[PDB]
Amino acid sequence: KPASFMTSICDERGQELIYAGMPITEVFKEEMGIGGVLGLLWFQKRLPKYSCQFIEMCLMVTADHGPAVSGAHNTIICARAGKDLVSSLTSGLLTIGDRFGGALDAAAKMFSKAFDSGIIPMEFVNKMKKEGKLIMGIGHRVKSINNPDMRVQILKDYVRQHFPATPLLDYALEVEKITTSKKPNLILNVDGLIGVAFVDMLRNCGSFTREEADEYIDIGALNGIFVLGRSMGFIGHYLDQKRLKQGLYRHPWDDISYVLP
Amino acid sequence: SHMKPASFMTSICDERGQELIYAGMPITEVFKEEMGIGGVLGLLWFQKRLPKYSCQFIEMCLMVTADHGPAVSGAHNTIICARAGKDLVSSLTSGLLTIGDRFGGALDAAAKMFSKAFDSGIIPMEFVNKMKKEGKLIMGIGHRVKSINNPDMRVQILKDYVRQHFPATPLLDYALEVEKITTSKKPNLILNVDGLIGVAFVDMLRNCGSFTREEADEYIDIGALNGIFVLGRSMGFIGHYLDQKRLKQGLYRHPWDDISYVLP
Amino acid sequence: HMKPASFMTSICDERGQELIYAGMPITEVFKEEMGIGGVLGLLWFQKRLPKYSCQFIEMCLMVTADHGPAVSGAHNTIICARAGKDLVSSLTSGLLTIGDRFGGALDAAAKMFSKAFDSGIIPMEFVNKMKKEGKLIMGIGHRVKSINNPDMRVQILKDYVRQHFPATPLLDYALEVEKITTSKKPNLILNVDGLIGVAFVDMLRNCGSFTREEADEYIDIGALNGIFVLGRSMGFIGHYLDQKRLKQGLYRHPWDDISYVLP
Amino acid sequence: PASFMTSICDERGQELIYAGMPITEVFKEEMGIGGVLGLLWFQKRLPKYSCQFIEMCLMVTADHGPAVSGAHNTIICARAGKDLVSSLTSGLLTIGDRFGGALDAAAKMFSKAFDSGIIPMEFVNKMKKEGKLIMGIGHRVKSINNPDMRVQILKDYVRQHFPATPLLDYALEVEKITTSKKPNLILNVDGLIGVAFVDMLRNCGSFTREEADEYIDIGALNGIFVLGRSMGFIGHYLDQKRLKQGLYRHPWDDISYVLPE
Ligand SMILES: CC(C)(COP(=O)(O)OP(=O)(O)OC[C@H]1O[C@@H](n2cnc3c(N)ncnc32)[C@H](O)[C@@H]1OP(=O)(O)O)[C@@H](O)C(=O)NCCC(=O)NCCSC(=O)C[C@@](O)(CC(=O)O)C(=O)O
Ligand SMILES: CC(C)(COP(=O)(O)OP(=O)(O)OC[C@H]1O[C@@H](n2cnc3c(N)ncnc32)[C@H](O)[C@@H]1OP(=O)(O)O)[C@@H](O)C(=O)NCCC(=O)NCCSC(=O)C[C@@](O)(CC(=O)O)C(=O)O
Ligand SMILES: CC(C)(COP(=O)(O)OP(=O)(O)OC[C@H]1O[C@@H](n2cnc3c(N)ncnc32)[C@H](O)[C@@H]1OP(=O)(O)O)[C@@H](O)C(=O)NCCC(=O)NCCSC(=O)C[C@@](O)(CC(=O)O)C(=O)O
Repeated sequence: KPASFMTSICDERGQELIYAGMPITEVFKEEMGIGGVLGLLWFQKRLPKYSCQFIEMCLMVTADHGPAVSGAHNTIICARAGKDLVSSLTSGLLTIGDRFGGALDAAAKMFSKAFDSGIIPMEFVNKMKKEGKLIMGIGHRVKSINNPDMRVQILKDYVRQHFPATPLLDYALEVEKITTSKKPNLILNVDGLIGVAFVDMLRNCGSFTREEADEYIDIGALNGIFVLGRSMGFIGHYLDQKRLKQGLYRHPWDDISYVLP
Repeated sequence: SHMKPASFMTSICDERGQELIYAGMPITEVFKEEMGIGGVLGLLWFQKRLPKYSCQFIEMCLMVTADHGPAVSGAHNTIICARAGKDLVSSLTSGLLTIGDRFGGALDAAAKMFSKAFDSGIIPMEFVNKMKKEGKLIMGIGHRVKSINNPDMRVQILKDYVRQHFPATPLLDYALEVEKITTSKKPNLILNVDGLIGVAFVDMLRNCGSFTREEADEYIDIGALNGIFVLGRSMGFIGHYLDQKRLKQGLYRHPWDDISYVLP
Repeated sequence: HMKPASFMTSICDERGQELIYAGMPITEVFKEEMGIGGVLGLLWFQKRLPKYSCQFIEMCLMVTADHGPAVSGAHNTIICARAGKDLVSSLTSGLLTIGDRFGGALDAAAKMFSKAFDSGIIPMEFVNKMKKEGKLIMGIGHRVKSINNPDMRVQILKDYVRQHFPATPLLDYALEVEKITTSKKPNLILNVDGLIGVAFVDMLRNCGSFTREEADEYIDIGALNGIFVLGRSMGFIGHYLDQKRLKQGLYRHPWDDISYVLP
Repeated sequence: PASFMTSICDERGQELIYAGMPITEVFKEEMGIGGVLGLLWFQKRLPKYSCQFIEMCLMVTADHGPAVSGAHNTIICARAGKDLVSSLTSGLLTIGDRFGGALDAAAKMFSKAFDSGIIPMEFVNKMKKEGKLIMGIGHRVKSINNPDMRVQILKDYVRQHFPATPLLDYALEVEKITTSKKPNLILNVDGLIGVAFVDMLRNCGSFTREEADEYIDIGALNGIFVLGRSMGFIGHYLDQKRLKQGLYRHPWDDISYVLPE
């Protein structure tokens, strides 16, 4: 009778629930917060307090960015179609991972690879252009070296105050000085910031070996950060459409080009 | 060492043996007997070998519900998800999850509501007035763009087939009388495709001979009818996904000028 | 001409210099140390809530974060991850199990207990009447926790509410119901759905940011189920990552656990 | 400029149109479900035998029992009291890689070998040398003298009705080599459907090679499996409701908990 399931993160078979070896009462006695629970359940580690707080700040900063982005819009459409909360949320979450919400992960990987390989920022920039590859985590539809992004400033201020070192973030900022020298909209965007700061946390907070940090980036920890954070906003938009008593939506024919054979 | 009772029960398909079985029909007999997709649905959903005209009706329903353009909630969401770079299954399901009481999934409720009124003995006008006195939408009635001035050819095709092939259509007849009343008052309160398929399946299940009344009522109650639209329209949503990938449409973001922001 | 807008929105404005959550700029959200609980108060309830309320919301997300791999949603997420799928697919395969039976009884519990309380029915008459009809008490019952196997999640929440909330009439009523139901069936405890449900009603009704009608509306539109959905999303993502790190392979349910009864 | 563009269906007129054919003409021409799929997925009026082939694939893939990942997940949702769409979707979301992905995988692998100009014996050897299993080959029980009847049925139709089947021919030569090594290593139903579908696209007359390859690459065969198996998943949903099955919780005896200390 060899067990068909295997699990590492939570044991609810005893009288008191356990998260990664910490009884739930100790989680609260130690004031771990949501960020510390995430460290237990996603990484099976008791993270330092500043790392737990940084995780919570990432969830707060990614909670929403308005009703116009793909996933919020799809949730809103479901809500207006009279659907339940979970269906509507899911409809929006399913838009995430590539062009919407995927740049956190892509930036963490692309910057880590350049940094680890020893290529300097100017040569990384020149390489990616000669190769016609966009630098993930760089560029924004509206923000600029003159209209800075406040979410970037907030997270940047915090990690510099608490992290032992932020080498990948510093490298990414050297890239930004070069890219914005040319095009002022090629800033380090909020997705690139979270991505590189999260690598710096995993690599420098002391709870991970390099191999462990590399594995958690590879299996999608950062995808999870964006998904969990933005779920709060999408549920908010679901509730908002119901509070505003919004009826069924159908897209107007004027905004659609039909090109049949 | 002791025998553990099985935790799951299943009735529709057996893959354990020398050949696949659908509701007791071996797959070789399914094809020998020319059961087609409609007959396989009869086996897997209704546990019966249905008459040929019923199998053909099921296929007609899947064909007429296959798509209704990119503007409807589910197609719009599938398109947005494809344009966000997502895979076929994620994009399809993002659209399917819009299907419900307002878009696409009123077949269950329409069958139940019309059956109740019909079986209760109230006449069509009394049904319309009662729903109005309560605060209740007539499910299977109404459309955002189709109307008495813009008729739905899907409904016509289905009606035509049912009248030629079904042995009895009392609920469809009742529903058309209702539609006569609702469209006099408001021109887009037509019998929509959900309502037509809903009442036509009630007529089929009650009168085709393969079901007892108890069985027919149970299939309405557990939600079989909505599956017809879900399975049908899945072909269109997959089409939209493929279309958007071929067209290489980029990431969508809704325009701010179409949104009224009213924060506290 | 002025074409009217087709969408309305009230919770977040990203158009300006600085992101705004429900009228609070993101800089002030962090200066005021609102935390995740305060952001939820802003985005879901459109209010700046007191700190003890924000901390209670965070506690609810922490205590609902996971309850093992055996429950319906974690099971489905694990199986989807073992099928090689991506994080979002695997998470949502499990979230879609949340409803009346597993995880999503908070809406119904809050509505049913609020209705009983507001009507003046005493706990025993509430129990007998649901018993005399065929209606489950939402927020009562558990497959494995019981009077002999208590839920520490419930204990932690009750302790916090008792220390910080200004009033707890619905919780007190629900605990009276639990005494009655567990007298005859040891598994009919007040579960985490019912506890969070009734505690949230007590919070919304008495925190001072809502009229009774406004609080009742949030129950009616289904806000409280979101608390479990968002909370448990953290555990389901954890299960996905766990299965990927464990290199667990494709799952297929054993035939010996399935009774086939075809026509 | 219009924000949406679409090619497959026009519902703006009085009469609905599928890819240039009015719906009344779809029925007058007895296009069937296969012909509708040709219009909506490919914007082509496919030959009759191609349309019938498509319907046979949907029938053959409709279900394969309650134990596979997606059917199981749908069953769990149904036992949790959820609605049809939620329960169906929970199961569909398991599809694409280790479950339900072999039609696509086999189409691609065989097409790549064939287009390499490499002969079957060299393909088998290249794959052994690269450590790769051959997609669409192998079955747990059936054998060169105990055949899979789904393969027999579809193979017979294809060989009787397709004018040319070069990729199937190629795959049958691979199978003769692999069944010499192990009588178990048959072309399975996913391999058959995969290569036959490629043959249909490449040889039915309606597509250029570029178009055929594009439809494979963007997931047309994933679509065939999803649409086909959706019929069975809906069946399982209804079955669980009919059988009045209550909430499931997996037994602790079948679970190995390995938390940190
Ligand atoms: C973001 C954008 C599409 C913008 O493009 P743009 O449209 O302005 O410019 P393009 O027309 O593509 O090109 C202009 C010229 O600059 C060159 N150029 C552009 N980007 C370049 C680059 N990265 N590396 C090198 N060169 C570049 C290009 O090659 C051309 O050069 P050339 O013609 O040769 O002169 C683009 O940067 C991009 O893909 N970034 C990488 C992916 C990424 O990080 N995504 C996340 C962005 S944060 C986000 O998504 C969150 C959100 O925004 C969500 C919301 O609210 O919606 C929020 O706030 O939450
Ligand atoms: C479908 C729609 C939202 C349309 O409404 P409309 O928006 O135009 O009207 P509203 O502005 O909402 O209401 C104006 C006044 O009429 C009243 N009124 C409306 N419907 C009424 C009714 N049924 N019974 C009584 N009264 C009614 C209402 O109470 C209000 O009265 P009041 O406030 O008191 O002054 C609405 O009928 C509805 O929910 N139907 C029931 C659900 C149903 O059967 N859905 C399936 C149809 S689609 C489908 O399945 C697929 C599709 O065909 C879709 C596509 O192609 O688009 C495809 O193939 O994709
Ligand atoms: C939860 C369960 C299905 C368990 O039932 P059981 O299966 O053990 O009992 P059954 O065999 O169904 O019934 C035996 C006899 O008791 C009667 N009886 C049962 N419940 C009764 C009741 N509420 N009111 C009156 N009577 C009742 C029934 O009428 C029958 O009477 P009779 O046949 O006439 O002799 C059931 O209570 C139930 O639906 N509750 C309401 C929904 C609810 O609140 N769900 C949330 C709880 S989980 C959650 O949200 C998260 C979770 O904690 C999950 C985890 O950890 O697992 C986590 O964190 O993951």
